Amino acid sequence: DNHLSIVTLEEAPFVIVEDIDPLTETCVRNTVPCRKFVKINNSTNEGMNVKKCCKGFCIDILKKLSRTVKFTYDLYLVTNGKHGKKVNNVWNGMIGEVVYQRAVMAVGSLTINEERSEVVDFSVPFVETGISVMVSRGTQVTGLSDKKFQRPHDYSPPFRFGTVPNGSTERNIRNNYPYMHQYMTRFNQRGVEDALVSLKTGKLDAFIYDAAVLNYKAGRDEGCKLVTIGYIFATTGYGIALQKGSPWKRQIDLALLQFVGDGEMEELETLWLTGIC
Amino acid sequence: TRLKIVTIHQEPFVYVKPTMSDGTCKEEFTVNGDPVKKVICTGPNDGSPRHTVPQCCYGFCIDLLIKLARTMNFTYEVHLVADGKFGTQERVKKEWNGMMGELLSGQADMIVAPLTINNERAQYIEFSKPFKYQGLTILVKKGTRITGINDPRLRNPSDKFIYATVKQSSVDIYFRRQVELSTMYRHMEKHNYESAAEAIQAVRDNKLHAFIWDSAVLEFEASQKCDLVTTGELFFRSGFGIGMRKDSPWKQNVSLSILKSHENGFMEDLDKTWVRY
Ligand SMILES: Cc1cc(C)c2c(O)cc(C(=O)O)nc2c1
Ligand SMILES: N[C@@H](CCC(=O)O)C(=O)O
Repeated sequence: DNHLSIVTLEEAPFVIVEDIDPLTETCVRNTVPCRKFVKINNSTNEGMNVKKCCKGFCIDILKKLSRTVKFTYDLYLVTNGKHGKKVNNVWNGMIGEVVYQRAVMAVGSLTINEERSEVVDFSVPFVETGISVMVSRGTQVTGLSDKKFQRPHDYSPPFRFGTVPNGSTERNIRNNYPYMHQYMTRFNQRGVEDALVSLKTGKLDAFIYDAAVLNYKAGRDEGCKLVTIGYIFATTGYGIALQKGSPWKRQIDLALLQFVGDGEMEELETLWLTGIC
Repeated sequence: TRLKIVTIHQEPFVYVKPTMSDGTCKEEFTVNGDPVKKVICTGPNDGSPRHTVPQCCYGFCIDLLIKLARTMNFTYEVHLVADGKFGTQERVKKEWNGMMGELLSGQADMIVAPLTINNERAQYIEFSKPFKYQGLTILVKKGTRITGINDPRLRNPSDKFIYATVKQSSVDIYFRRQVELSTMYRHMEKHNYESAAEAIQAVRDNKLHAFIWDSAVLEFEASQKCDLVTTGELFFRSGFGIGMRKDSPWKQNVSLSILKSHENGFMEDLDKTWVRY
């Protein structure tokens, strides 16, 4: 069967979620239907699927893949975690949906790394990313590997920096720099928006996060005060996650590379990711 | 059971130098105090008789090979591609030349070189996840401001600002392929040079104002410091990957080892060693 369950996650400008027109219940323009399971209350796990509309860089990717690889899909937004974390030996988030066969593929701002690749297959990367550092213009740091992060109690006063927990960035820091990691927990941010506010108002000195998102955000910061250092550490990409041994992986890879070869990836990047700063 | 590794002379990924009089490689040191690791690579020196000789190979890709071989416990021997090409498909039953042809024929078991990942090649061979991002940029005399591929002096060309690439190079071929680059292509066509070296002096000699070429090579050429400089955002991005045949038993581990190396800073160390100036 070629009608596929596909999971995604909101993260602008890669995946943007909009409310559907109540009078039509049809997604229009450059959007596609995507549903989200929403609980009725906090007593039980009873819920309903809500019909929404999704668009963005990764959604344009999905629509193109749908056409050249020839499949249809039922796209849903993950509600069990976010991108993917292994918790008590069980993967949650988009990665978990694929691992546990709830979704044939995961499409979104999903970072390829080694531990994920052990449990899912990734397509070729289709957006460059890795780990960057955002600061207010003026602040001097070199990148993740900087000693100002590695030994934060060297340097006076102590540098204030954090990430959004539970994604590939925290996973990388936890593995590579144990001291830096336990020091950052104090500055964990609930989300990118909170972090950007914390930076602009001097509550934070640096925000360590996915490069593709930080670059996009720097590109449209009001007043162009927020900038990314240098640079990217641990360069990898966003990839489409597929179940291990998936029959779809080969055509998906070939189609993505076709898009590169026909100039379409370059076009999509300038379309969705262009900054004014 | 030594894996036959094929590579190509392409600085700063692979330097190729003659052996000394005793047939050994000159002991040298990197920008940090580290000894340069060198391997003997056999291959042609210079219509030509292609007489094969032991030569010294080193650089980014050689450091990578050494790490991979250690990590995955394989032995290897390195040779330079006999026809000196990366690999395209040509006829007179179409047949791949260059490293692509050697890999497919069994003359090599793995391609370790800055081999651009693309659709045409991926139909035939397996690429690893990228060990290095690839893109084009622009080389100009210091003081010249070009924004990137979308700069009005490129989009709307005149003889007041002359830009070009190398005739029949991979870049030339790519540009001819895109209809949206047509107007840009007719300008370049009239000015393309015979070799990169002939394009670059022309930039030094104010005979050509902008040279469009591989980004890694252009930063390297610019690293002389500095009548020349690179400008603008990178464009037409892809990656360089290790190439292997479809049924290689090493392919998943090669990819995982490359992700591991990006994630633990090994690849940044290589960047610092060979591509940071
Ligand atoms: C670092 C570098 C530089 C150049 C100029 C390349 C090229 O022309 C082709 C290819 C190719 O066909 O793979 N790779 C290159 C890699
Ligand atoms: N893209 C990341 C989420 C953000 C981050 O942790 O940098 C991931 O797939 O986990």
